[PDB]
Amino acid sequence: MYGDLGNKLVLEAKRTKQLYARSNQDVNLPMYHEDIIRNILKEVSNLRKNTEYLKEQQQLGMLDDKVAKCQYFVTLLCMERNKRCLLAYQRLRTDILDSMAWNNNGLDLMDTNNLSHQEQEYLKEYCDLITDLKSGDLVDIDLSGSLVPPSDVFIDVRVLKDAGEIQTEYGVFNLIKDSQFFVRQSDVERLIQQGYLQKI
Amino acid sequence: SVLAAANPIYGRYDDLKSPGDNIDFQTTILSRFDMIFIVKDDHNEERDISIANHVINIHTGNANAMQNQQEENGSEISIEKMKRYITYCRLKCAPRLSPQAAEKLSSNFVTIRKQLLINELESTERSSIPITIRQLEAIIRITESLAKLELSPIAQERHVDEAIRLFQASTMDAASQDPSLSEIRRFEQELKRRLPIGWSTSYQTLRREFALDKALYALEKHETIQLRHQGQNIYRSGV
Amino acid sequence: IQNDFDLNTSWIMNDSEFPKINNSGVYDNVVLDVGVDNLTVNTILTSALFVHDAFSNDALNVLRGMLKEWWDEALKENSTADLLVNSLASWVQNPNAKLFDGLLRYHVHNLTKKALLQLVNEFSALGSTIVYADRNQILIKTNKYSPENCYAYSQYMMKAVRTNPMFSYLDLNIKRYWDLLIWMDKFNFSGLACDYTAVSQWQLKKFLSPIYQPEFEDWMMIIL
Amino acid sequence: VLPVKIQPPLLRPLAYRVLSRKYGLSIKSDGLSALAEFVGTNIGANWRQGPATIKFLEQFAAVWKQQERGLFIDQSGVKEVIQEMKEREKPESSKALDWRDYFKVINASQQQRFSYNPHKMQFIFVGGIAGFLPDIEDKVQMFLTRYYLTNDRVMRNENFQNSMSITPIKNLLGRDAQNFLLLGLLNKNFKGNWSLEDPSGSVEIDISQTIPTQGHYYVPGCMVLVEGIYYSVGNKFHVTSMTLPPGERREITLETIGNLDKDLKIRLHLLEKELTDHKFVILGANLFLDDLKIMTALSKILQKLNDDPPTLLIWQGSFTSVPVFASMSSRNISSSTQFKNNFDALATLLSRFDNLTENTTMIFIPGPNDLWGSMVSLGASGTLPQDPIPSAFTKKINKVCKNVVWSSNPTRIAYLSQEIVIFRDDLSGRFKRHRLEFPFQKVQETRKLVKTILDQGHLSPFLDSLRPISWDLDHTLTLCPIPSTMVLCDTTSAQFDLTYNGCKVINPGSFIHNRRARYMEYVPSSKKTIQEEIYI
Repeated sequence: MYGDLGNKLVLEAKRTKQLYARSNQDVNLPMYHEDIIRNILKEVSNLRKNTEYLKEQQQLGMLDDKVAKCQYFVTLLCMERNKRCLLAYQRLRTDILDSMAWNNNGLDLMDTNNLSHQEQEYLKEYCDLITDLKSGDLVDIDLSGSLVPPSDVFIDVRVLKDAGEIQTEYGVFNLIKDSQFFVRQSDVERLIQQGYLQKI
Repeated sequence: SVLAAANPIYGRYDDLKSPGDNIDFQTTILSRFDMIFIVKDDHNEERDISIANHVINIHTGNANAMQNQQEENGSEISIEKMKRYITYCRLKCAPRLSPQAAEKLSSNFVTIRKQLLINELESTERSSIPITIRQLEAIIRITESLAKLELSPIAQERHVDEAIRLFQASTMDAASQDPSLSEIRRFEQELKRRLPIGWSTSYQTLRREFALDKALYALEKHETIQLRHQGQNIYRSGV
Repeated sequence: IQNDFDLNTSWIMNDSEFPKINNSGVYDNVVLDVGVDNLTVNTILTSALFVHDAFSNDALNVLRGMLKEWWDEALKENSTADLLVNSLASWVQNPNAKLFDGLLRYHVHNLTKKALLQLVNEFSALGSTIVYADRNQILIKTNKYSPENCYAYSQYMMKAVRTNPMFSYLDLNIKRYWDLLIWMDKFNFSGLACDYTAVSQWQLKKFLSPIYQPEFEDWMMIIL
Repeated sequence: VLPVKIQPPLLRPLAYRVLSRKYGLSIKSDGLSALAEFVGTNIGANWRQGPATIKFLEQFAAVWKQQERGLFIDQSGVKEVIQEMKEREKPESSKALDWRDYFKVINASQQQRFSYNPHKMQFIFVGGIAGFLPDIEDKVQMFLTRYYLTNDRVMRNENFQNSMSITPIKNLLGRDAQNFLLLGLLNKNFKGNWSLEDPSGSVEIDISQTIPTQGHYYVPGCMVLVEGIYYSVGNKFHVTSMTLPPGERREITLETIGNLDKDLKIRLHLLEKELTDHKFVILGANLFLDDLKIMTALSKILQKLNDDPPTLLIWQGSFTSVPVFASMSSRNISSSTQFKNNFDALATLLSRFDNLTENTTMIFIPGPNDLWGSMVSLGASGTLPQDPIPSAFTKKINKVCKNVVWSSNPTRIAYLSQEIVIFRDDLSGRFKRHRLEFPFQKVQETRKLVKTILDQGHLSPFLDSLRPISWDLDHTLTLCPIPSTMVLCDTTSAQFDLTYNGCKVINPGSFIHNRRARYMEYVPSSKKTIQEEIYI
């Protein structure tokens, strides 16, 4: 009828949902489907023009309340459904972007071409908001820290990517590749998150 | 699926004879086949050296080392993993074409049919290689396979372009094979006597003098003329 | 229209590759090094004997008549005439010329190329294979093994060449007579020249280590 | 403000607790030592540097967006950026902003490689002695990119203003006599008949019974919007109406690209408003250093401008009367030596005016009579991305002054948020000679030329067989952003200055028209121009 574009869009959205649902592959968002967005926007614009057309033709012409009410109501419901499909797709993209931002605030700030300009600006400001929340009052705790319980304090690790020498809180770590440390898990969480130390 | 290995009559292809003479298979059986590759022994000495080196490495135990190393490098993968991957892809995805891909395929099919028509008109003989609706179905299937190996739910025009390239490289290569002569000889002699040995002239001059003018391509094969300025200038190469 | 890019014009600008005939080997036959001269003059004189790349044939005929009157004035007492023909040989390829044309230079170059090809064919028919030809000198491998039986044969050969109408204005003279010659290229060769003198021009010797360059030279004379 | 040196070991706990704990910043030993040195220099007793480190990390996260800030350039970069933000707020610096940090000139080899992804993206691409040589694929795509950009312009402008669409040429085969509109590069086939080229294919056109737009110049090599009826019987497109693709405003391209930052934009706007009095002086065309009358006129103009040296003084192409080449002679003809002596004479005649050439940048543009571009082209229209004038001829000229730039012929300037494109070429003669007729005053001709140039979106919308172009350096000629100020220097076109589509085009013309050393002046703040004719 008229919701076919929104139906395809929400089908693709659920497809992306299962895509990211599997494991924790941390894949980037699929490219913004500006094509379907523009198509459904053109459909909505044409239906809005049809509503204005029906209104003015009822004003000038002699149309009973029956047809004028019914066609206008049906078209309004059509915009309701199409807007709901667009809202669901955009909400999915926003929530997955939130996931990427929350998990990767201490990991990396990254292919942005898959996102629209509004989404890119949203991510850019949302990182700022997250940092503001971390530094506002709950600064003593790390809000972006690991959500797994700290079962053990001292662990051994192996250097994946050689980073030369990095100053830790008190001493210093010589991240020689293929070398194993046995140190506190507390001060190496960020390095493991980035992908430098591997063992547990 | 059908993968057939045949041999053109006379052992070699014998391109001097007509393409229909070299192939005893009728048009009906040739119609079902999707891709028809025709390999030819170029006898290219540098290519011969490369193949000889590869074969020597194959025989003297070097293959069992280099293939294993290259497979470990990740640019080659074992038989079993390819088998399982092919099974998974075939049981997972059944891609379908996009409308833009459909338009491109229709246009390419019309182009190919027009090419076959003009080739048959020039040869005054039905080409042994049939190009029909089944060929368009073959191109569609190849596009679907290209999308499937990528597990793409919908086929993009990249797959269409690659399928068109492969079709041109195999089926058109088969269909482009060629075995009046008086007109060709007259054109050759008139350009040899008129066009100077060390000079050049535009192709429009030959057009105004006066067809398909396959004589110029034959002479380019003979390396007596050469088209340089994007086909707008024929120069007597020195023969 | 001369201020915009043209494919043919640009190509004929940078088209100066002159074909060279060079045969590498050892030739016990007596080979003669004959130096040509006035090749361009003879070419433009004997050029009498659609195509967008062809120069104006009317201007070509005008130049041919001009060169004819210059030539037969040079035959009589006229130093200006022969100086002028030398200058025209040196002038066609001059961009500074107030009448220079790239098409004319390309035409003259091609005519010289074909004249040299005709000369090579004439020498081959004469019975002396060519091992070097570079628009400035020709190395002819006469089948006469005997160094003594060269002077009369050389005179007969040069008379036969001079009898050719397209090379009547061409002048040649033997530079050296090689009973024995080891030849690769212009700058890498050696051998016996007149039968008593010996020459050794080996640029590849410069590419060897100083310890082995004298060994190269010594063993080269030994093998010679 | 007390200078002191603080060692890395003591600052390491606090520095870690701030950068790594607070926001996730990796700190290296060298970066820690350098930051400790900086902190000690800009504060004593190393106590209240917490705000400084917080500013450092926040600027680094907002701009750099990576980790391992201790690399001596991330640290230095963030330090300097903090310096300019403190300066504009009006520590280490409390001075005022300078336009020199926001004024720059871009050569053809210094531009950003902007390759447009055919689906939807304008990506960025950015090794040896022969590392600048363009590749075969670049020659393939030098016109692919032009087609794609013009297609984007069409599908952004025409459909929203006019909505029957563009049918690909390949899709015109089976249709018998329908109406079609094609965006295709007009050319003449090897058969010698007119046609349009397109990535989908090429179609021969019946140029008869066609009515084009009379406000445009049409030549082989420019891409047009034809409309008509196709015929399968002759496989020819009988075209009835044709026009150039409509142009687009600069801001329309800026909103698509989304390239600026906000603070940078505000600073640029503030400098544009504040720098109300800045003069740009453009010299004419064909400043022949060989002609003695030209040195007399140039001495007069140099004396006049020494009274008030402008901001910039651009020098246009063909600095010598005769094209340069490998000259064979035993005398001093030796066009290389003669050209070097011409620059030496220019340096001697130009050092006489100390007020000039100081607080003023002078840029030189190559032309049809310049070294390394004319020595083989022999005064013909050679390679369009002309390389800068070699420094082997510029020893004395550069030794005289302190701000001398030798830039590409189609060079780009980023003096402000506006971009100024300089281009010296006699496009009018080429267009008039190569304009194909239709079987169907001076200001009108200039309007047609400018409309063609802007609507085509290319500096020279011509075939490579008509004007060679470096394959990789083609984005340098594309008018993708439609920058505001065009320095369209020409010699066969009358001097003029016109605006259209938010873009300003000036043609100062030849330096000597009849008896006057014409030069041009421009004020960017008012965006207002004025001719300057001075009698000899």
